[PDB]
Amino acid sequence: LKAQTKTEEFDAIKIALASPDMIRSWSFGEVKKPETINYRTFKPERDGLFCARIFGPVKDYECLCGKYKRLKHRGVICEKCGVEVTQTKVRRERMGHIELASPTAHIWFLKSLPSRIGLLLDMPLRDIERVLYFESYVVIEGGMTNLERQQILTEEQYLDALEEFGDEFDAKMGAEAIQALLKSMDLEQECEQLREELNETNSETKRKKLTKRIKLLEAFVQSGNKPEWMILTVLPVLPPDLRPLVPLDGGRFATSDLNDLYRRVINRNNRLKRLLDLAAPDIIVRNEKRMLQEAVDALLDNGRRGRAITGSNKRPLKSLADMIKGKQGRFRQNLLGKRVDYSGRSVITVGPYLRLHQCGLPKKMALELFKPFIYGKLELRGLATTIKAAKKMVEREEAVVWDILDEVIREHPVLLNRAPTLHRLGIQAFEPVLIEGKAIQLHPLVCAAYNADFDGDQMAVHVPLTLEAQLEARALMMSTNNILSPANGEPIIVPSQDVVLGLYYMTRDCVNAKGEGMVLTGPKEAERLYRSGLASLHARVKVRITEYEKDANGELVAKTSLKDTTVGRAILWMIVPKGLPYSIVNQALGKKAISKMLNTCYRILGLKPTVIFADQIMYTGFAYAARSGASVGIDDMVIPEKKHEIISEAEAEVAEIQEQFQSGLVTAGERYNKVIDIWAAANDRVSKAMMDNLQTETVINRDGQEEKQVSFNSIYMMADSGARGSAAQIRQLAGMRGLMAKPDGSIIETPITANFREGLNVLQYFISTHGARKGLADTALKTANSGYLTRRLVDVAQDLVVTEDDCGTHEGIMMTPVIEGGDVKEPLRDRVLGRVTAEDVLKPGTADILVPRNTLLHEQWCDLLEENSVDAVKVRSVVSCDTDFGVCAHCYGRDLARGHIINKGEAIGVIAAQSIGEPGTQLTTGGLPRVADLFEARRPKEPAILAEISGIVSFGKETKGKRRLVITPVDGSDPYEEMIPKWRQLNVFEGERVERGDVISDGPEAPHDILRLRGVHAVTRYIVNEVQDVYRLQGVKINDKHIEVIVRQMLRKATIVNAGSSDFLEGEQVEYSRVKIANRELEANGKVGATYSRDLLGITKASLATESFISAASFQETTRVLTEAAVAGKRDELRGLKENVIVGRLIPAGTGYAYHQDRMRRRAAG
Amino acid sequence: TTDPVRMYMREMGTVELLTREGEIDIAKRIEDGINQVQCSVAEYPEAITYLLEQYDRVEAEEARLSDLITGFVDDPELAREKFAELRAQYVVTRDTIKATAQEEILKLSEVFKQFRLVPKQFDYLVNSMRVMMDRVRTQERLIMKLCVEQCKMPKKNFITLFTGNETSDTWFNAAIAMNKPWSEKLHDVSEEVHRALQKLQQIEEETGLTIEQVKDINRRMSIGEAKARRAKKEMVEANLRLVISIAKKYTNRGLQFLDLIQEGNIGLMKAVDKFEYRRGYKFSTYATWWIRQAITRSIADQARTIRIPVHMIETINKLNRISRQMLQEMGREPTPEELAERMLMPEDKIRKVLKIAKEPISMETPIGDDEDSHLGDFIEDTTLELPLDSATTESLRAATHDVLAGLTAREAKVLRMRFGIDMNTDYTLEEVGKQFDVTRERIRQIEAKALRKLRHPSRSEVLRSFLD
Amino acid sequence: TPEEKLLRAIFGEKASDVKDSSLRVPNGVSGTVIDVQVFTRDGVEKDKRA
Ligand SMILES: [Mg+2]
Ligand SMILES: [Zn+2]
Ligand SMILES: [Zn+2]
Repeated sequence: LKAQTKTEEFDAIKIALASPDMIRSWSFGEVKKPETINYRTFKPERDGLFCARIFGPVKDYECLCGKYKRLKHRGVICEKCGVEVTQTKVRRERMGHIELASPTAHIWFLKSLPSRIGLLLDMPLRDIERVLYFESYVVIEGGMTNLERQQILTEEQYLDALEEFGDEFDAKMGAEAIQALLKSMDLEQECEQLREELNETNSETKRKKLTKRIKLLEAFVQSGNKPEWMILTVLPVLPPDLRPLVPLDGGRFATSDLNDLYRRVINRNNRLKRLLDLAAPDIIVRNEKRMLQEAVDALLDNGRRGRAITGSNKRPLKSLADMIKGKQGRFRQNLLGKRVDYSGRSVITVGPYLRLHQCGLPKKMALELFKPFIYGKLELRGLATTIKAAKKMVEREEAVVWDILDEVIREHPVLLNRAPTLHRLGIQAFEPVLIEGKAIQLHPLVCAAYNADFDGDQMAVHVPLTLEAQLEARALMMSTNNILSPANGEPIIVPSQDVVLGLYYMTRDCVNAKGEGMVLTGPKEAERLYRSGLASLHARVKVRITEYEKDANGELVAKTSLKDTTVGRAILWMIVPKGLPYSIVNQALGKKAISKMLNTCYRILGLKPTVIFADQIMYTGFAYAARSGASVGIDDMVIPEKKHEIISEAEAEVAEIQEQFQSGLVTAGERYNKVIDIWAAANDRVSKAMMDNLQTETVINRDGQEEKQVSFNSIYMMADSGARGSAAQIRQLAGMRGLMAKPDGSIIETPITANFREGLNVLQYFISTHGARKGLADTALKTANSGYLTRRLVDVAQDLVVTEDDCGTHEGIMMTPVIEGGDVKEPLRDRVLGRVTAEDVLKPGTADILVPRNTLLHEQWCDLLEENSVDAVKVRSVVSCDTDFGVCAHCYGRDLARGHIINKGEAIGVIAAQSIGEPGTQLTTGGLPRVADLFEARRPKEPAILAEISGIVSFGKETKGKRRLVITPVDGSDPYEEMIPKWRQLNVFEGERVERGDVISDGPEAPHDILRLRGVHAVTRYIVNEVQDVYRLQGVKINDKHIEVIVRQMLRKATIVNAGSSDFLEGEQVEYSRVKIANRELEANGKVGATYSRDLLGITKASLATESFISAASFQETTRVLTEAAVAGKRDELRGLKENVIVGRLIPAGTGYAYHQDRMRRRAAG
Repeated sequence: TTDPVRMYMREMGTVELLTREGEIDIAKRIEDGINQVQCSVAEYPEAITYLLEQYDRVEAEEARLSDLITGFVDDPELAREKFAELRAQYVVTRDTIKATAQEEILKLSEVFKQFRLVPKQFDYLVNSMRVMMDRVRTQERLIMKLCVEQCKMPKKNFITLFTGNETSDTWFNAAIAMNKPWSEKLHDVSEEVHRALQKLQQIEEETGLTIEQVKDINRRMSIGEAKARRAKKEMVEANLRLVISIAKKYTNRGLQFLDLIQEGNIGLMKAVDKFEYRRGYKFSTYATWWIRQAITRSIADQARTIRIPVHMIETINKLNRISRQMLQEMGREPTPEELAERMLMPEDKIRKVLKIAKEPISMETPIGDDEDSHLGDFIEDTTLELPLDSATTESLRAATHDVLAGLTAREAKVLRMRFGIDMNTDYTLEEVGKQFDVTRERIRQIEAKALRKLRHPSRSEVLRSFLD
Repeated sequence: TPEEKLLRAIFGEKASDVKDSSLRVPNGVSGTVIDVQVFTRDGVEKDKRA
């Protein structure tokens, strides 16, 4: 079969230098004139920047002169003025060129930081410019006379050398010279010479530059680029419509800046041509050549020399490099981010009646959004004669169209989005419910995932047009299909505030209430007792209940008994489906327990029952909360009776310590700490006074004198249930609030003795202001900081996706409880949950396999491990996975919005970065910058040092600025001696043996060491445990998985040590390398396989290296990326996410993973 | 420091300003140089005979007097009789070549030197000479390379019998029998050399000069040309400072500084070309007008994004002038029609002229928020077609195509013919008559019923909804 | 185009040489007109209403 010669569907892309003839291929004519439009008839002047002959017809299918106006005539080139009549779209396509008199340097290859022309010729930059400006002569192909090949000469010297040697010596100046140098250059011969010299001399200064240059040369040879192409003969002109002159209102015109630039390049060029036929003196044509050089530079990339300014406007005109460039790099898919049809937006409201899978949609919005569907549906059933009549119908808003819209809305999900999108839950699919009014209604249970308050936040709607988008939205992005945070398996649909206050007030008990002590057959007549007003919602009562336990084999057992409970719990039991025990609702049902209810329900009955369950909880919560009549009055906040007295006693302490400072018994500094300390203790006292009083002071009577239970006071119920408020905020309401801090960071020794229930005076409020302003500032700044972190994170991971099924390695990390100094700052069950065992684990006895080799550990397995005393489990991690260019699902884990093991093809990198980034707002060394330091690997300020090698060590030489430490291994060779400055207090015992990786001093240690000395598993454990400390100290739950994938991307690269295939010190992919020595281990050389050393690269550094240049061209510096790629002729195969988004095809993951796979195998095949 | 403004000022500053005496020296040199080429042109027979053959075309109405001579030293009658003089001196000198000729060949030049040629004509002559010398060089290098390189003969002995002859067979056929080591080798290539000698000896027939003189003449010409350019260049290099001083006036007129001084430099080049020192006009103030002329004349043409004719530019300037005084003179500013009476023209043209005179605004002008929103981002495409429309076009085809299948095959054909429906162009009702063989009014009747059949609704309810 | 020409032929409508730029009330906003102003270039005849 024949491959093709026309439009099929391309794969990859290639980039390289452009030949003058290659540039001429694109050009459909030479622009010979600066003229744009005629100035009266606005038609394009022929042979000008805007030309119908060269580029294209002004109007669709019509000749310029007007001879052929008929749509039939198409391939006709008009005989008067040649214009092939074709759609005006081709004026946006066809390019052009300009033939330059003198050669010209391409600014991108001259001024790029590693100047390409400079290091290709092994010539300095300042010299090349000195030659380009005609400020000196340079030798070329010197022959055997007096002179170096690249030597630079002056006026007299060139003259003297010419009198001495007339011929067999040649020198030029200007652009023609550099082009002559590059053309004469034979790269192959230069390569050979450079290889020998590398071997001979050993110096870091020499061979660093040496190896860099040799790589460039051999790359450039294989590239196919010929050095001459760095000097421009022909200059392409951009199609006219991409820099349009289009008219405006009032008859004014507006045009792109490129024209002003392009115009210039023509004129000077043309002038130079004229100046050749006039035989001008050297001093002029040289100046003209320089001017042409300056003009071309300004066109390509402006700002690397003079920053030329546009006509009549100070602002420098934007050039082609600035069109690609920007913030950041390519706006074509940078923030922000292109406009999209079939969308809308508005303020959002509640709609508690909604099921969790739907949302209220404004009528008008749905009409304008589905307009084409409505048109198509109207004439399918025949309610509209034709599409026009259908338009007129919906534009008339005839009553009949509303029913057709209910049809097209029914099964057709819509996408909802909020402003700060962080994790994937920022967009969720809902079923449209037609709603009168202009406001969007959003299911309350989802308000947690969006972080959307109702204080006027707006949301955007998107219509999923194609069928695949409907099924993607329904089966992936649907609300009910993500009920669980991807960061941790806990439900993110957890009831928020009003609902949880309802259930708290529902299952609670007072001491004596209507119906106390009686007995009822079942919840049905329990509700009947309550609703009729006979029995109180909370009263201790025995009722017969039937609970269920599925503890049989896939089978629901039933058992009935008399449970001691309240009326509310009895009524609530009606909601709990089937196999859940009554024990879960028999408690007080706070916000914490009410979440684990939904969680257990999900981990037991599955998905579907949990959804309907969640809905019911919301509905019953709102209803019963409304019945409860909860409110907040001014008398709901009870101040301690002893407050003023505590203040007075605390006031005596300060006057006691003050008297000690007047008499000098205590120093000034000691005083400050002292006074501040007594006030702090006082705050705790008032806090723990009002807390006792507020919490238990309801003191009530059942048949006797008194008794006391937890208070039914409104504000306490709010804080206790978990709805809203906390001991800190409550403490500010009743007890005194804090000790504020003056701007410099000190804390004022006269705290705020009043609170919000009382008045704050002038001073207290003024002092409070700083805390407020720093809070708002800190949050608004930490918000921005958080976002930036997620950027770096998604940049360094991204393309990481689950690819293989099982890589099949026994390798993994040891998962133990965090066990910090006390008992269990976090258990083992949470660390190992949802992960897979590396190898079978023992009972205390053995030949008894509890968990068999690699098995997903679910709730039953974790409880079975807890029954037994097992303290340690080794677990497979994404960092040790043997699969190259991805992670095997067997090594990852189950975690998802669903409880099943991770699917094949889900993109884990994005969700990992998102899971880490979203909570970063709540963080505050210590804080979010501490996290950033960790992921960046940065060596600390005053680091420790670890023993390089095991064996007995001692101190050697003397004080030069380092007092050397000499290590003596038992069997092995001694020679390691490290230079340690001795003015840093040591730890390591001068007479003791230290294992490699021991403590030779104190202070933090660089993770580079821990990777190098202790090993990969050690450093990954260090990162995860340290970063998890920061988040968990703030109360953020993030599973260790995501952190582990970030770590794997950090160590992606390693530096070879030995040889036998590739170069010695090259940093290179451990995927590539390991796959290369595993391929080399057999066949090839018997084993020549080379040893490497795993490396630790910071996230921002490791993200720098990416095979695809289109991806790199996005977030990095565009110019450098494009040049550095363009010289080597690098061929981008796509294969990644970022690049495919730019080019606009299916992402090689998720739904698209099937396609790319099917395409990837078709490639490199027959 | 780059910034080409600097590398010019410092590059030109080396050339030392000319003394008032030095100018005349260079100008004297110029006179010598050109007159050398003029005399060298006067010494070419074909240059004369060509001029003769050209004037014979002028009197035959095959050309015009303006395309040949610019006048002599010191009218159709005067031209005719002067050319007769040239022709007269030509026809004597031609036959006297039988040694003594030189005295008359010298006089033929003198009359010919009175003719001031049109620059176009003169260039073609010199070109013909240099092209003729290329024609001579072709044969010179052929006969040389066919001996030295091919047949292995030294150049040392090759030039002995060449100089002075290089035509007859004295060198070719009489030097091969000399029995030198290079002698017997010349026979192999003889066939190829002697046949190529035709054009070599033919040049002396056409041009009427032996290969001897042919080198000398245009060599002297070459020297003069070189001297000319040498002196003229020299003058220009001295006067760059004047150009710099003049261009400093036109800075903000909308062209770059170096653009100005370069166009002005071109003016100075022309100034040297047309300068005659015998008139006593200082070279500074003579070049100033030309340089100043070049600057302004250049600024008018290329300095705008929309090129405007000169009178338009001057008109615009004239308006500014009035607006200046009248701004404060009137205390407000002249009304849009105020400057109109002051200006000559129809005076309503102020609006039109004032509009096209405006310079277009940069499409990258940032507007608002400082955000990447730029003026160009807000300009919608008006040449596109909305899909909600395109959809109705594709439907209307199916519509008219459906309703045209509801009629008789001839009504469908006749209506598809009378309009461009699925066919190239459309056909006049007379054309339709010729295609159907039943012609004129007959066909027209059918059309009515066709339109009539779609008019009264069964058909009509579907097609009526397209008009709004 | 051909079929538009047939359409006008059947319904006999003369397609105007002037296109309609008239200002019409934005979609959805509804109110009462409380005032009207007409500014005219000097020299163009003010219409009736003006
Ligand atoms: Mg808000
Ligand atoms: Zn034409
Ligand atoms: Zn794996």
